[PDB]
Amino acid sequence: GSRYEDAYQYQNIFGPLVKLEADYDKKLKESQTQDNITVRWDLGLNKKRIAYFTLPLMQGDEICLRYKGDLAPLWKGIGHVIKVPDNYGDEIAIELRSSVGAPVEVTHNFQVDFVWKSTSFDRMQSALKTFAVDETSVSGYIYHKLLGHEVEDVIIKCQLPKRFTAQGLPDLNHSQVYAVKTVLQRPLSLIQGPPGTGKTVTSATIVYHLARQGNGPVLVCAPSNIAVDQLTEKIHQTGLKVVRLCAKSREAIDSPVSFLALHNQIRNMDSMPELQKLQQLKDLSSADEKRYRALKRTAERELLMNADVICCTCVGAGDPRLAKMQFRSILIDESTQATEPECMVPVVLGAKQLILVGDHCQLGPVVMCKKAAKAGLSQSLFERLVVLGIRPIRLQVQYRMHPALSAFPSNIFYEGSLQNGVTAADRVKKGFDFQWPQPDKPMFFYVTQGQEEIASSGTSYLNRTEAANVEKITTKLLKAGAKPDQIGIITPYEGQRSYLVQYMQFSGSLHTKLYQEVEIASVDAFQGREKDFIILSCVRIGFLNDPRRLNVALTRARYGVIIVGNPKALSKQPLWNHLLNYYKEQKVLVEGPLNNLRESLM
Ligand SMILES: Nc1ncnc2c1ncn2[C@@H]1O[C@H](COP(=O)(O)OP(=O)(O)O)[C@@H](O)[C@H]1O
Ligand SMILES: [Mg+2]
Repeated sequence: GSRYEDAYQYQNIFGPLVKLEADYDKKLKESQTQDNITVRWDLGLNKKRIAYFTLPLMQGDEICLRYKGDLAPLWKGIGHVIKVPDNYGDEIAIELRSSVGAPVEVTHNFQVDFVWKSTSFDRMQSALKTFAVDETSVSGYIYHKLLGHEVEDVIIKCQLPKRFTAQGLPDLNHSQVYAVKTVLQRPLSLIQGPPGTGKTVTSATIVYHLARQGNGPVLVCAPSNIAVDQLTEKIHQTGLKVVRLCAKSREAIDSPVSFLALHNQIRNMDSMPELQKLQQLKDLSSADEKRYRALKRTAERELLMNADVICCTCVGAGDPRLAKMQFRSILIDESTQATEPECMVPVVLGAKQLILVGDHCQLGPVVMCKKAAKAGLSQSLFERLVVLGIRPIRLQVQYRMHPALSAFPSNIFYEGSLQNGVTAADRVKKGFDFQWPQPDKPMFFYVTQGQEEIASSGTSYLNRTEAANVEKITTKLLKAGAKPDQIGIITPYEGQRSYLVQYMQFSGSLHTKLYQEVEIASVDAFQGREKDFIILSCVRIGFLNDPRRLNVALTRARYGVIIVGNPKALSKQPLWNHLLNYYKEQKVLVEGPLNNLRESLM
């Protein structure tokens, strides 16, 4: 199978895969350069200059603004993004690191360059090298297991808790008790967590018990900053001392766990007086600067080494500030959303016990370079271990959706093993006068008989008439009660996206402020997320090709899903024909005007 004979071969194969995607990312980013750009200058209340502009991306990313004009400036300046193009406008916004000599005077002939950073790629490469050359990087049993070698099982002989539920978190259910129990006694384990089944509550519980033992700080990571914040919050609810490690650039940002950030916890220490004043002084002196970094370093080191838990994105585990720290226990949440070299960044920090939590029946790792993806980069560590025979313990109680919405996804994607920790009356809105075709089934496939073109732009599709019908659905949910920001429109094409945002503006029944808050995106953007109501626009790639994309799209909703597509055309994909026939049995493949809904017979 996907079995390696040693770590040198393992590096020999994954290392090149990382190089492929690192340069692909580089070239791509360099090709995003645009010229003849109009700017709009401003001044934030911090005195840091902000610059606005539109282009023919993610918060924190660095852009490089160059003025190339006839006048006597000719200036370069780097800043970081603070607003990306969304429902408000196609505009972008950056804040300059040093606004001393910014040409606020001019505003016409600028060039924008997206600054490529090697950091993540360098750390993945370095991680692989460590896995080959440093034998202290993983226990040996872990080494044999990751390489697909057949070694006898091992049981960790820890002190088991009498009660598995942790202080401050919800009461564990049977599948979760089984998972936390089993996992504390195994040097390596996978937990599969279907939508809403308590991946993060469970993870948080496991770290509680691993931190309640006589060993060092638990390392806890995840691929996205969002995923790490959510786990950081839950760990904090259990009374443990947690430290959130932020990337230097992202340090400037406000989350629900901003007080937990290391750089903030340092800006508040009674034990370090001389440090406080120096930070309260650059509001810089050469001799004061050497004392400031020596102290900041001393402080980081204390908070880090005496924390019960260090929370970190996978790539962020390579942080220098975590220099020469080993971590006995490591847990990676949302792990099936990382590439294997990404996960190995934390793993090689001395792992004796590893727990991967994720779901290989939902979306996999994002991989730009197609050639690297097909060669193996798109398979997560979690998935490869499953292929090698490591069976995941499954969390089978879902606390997200109306039992009706869970039926189809559970049956086709989860061997019908799921159970509902919420009932129908737990997920029915109050005073909500939006009448469904079938009262106790908050769902229906609206039969839209609409045409699809290829809007003059490039290679992207859009269903013009389907977009109109989705607007009507959205208008009905809003004037029936539902808040705008609890309505998600999911579609597989960027053409439908752009056409939808602009169609709910040029000619919508209500003002563009209600629709501005309605989030429109592909399934990719919606992973690990939920809304009360989900409208699906299948304009005829995306959630109609990959079985896993359909699973994710059908499990975002809490209170109701409404699919809008052409039944005749979608029947071509096998998965959709089954979906359509099932909606028909439950009597929710409806047709006609929204206000007098009936029942199709196609
Ligand atoms: N065993 C539990 N008892 C009560 N509620 C639970 C339990 N497990 C999960 N939940 C509920 O589900 C939510 C958390 O799910 P979460 O773990 O964040 O989702 P995911 O598995 O996708 O990470 C909470 O809001 C919580 O109320
Ligand atoms: Mg989660």
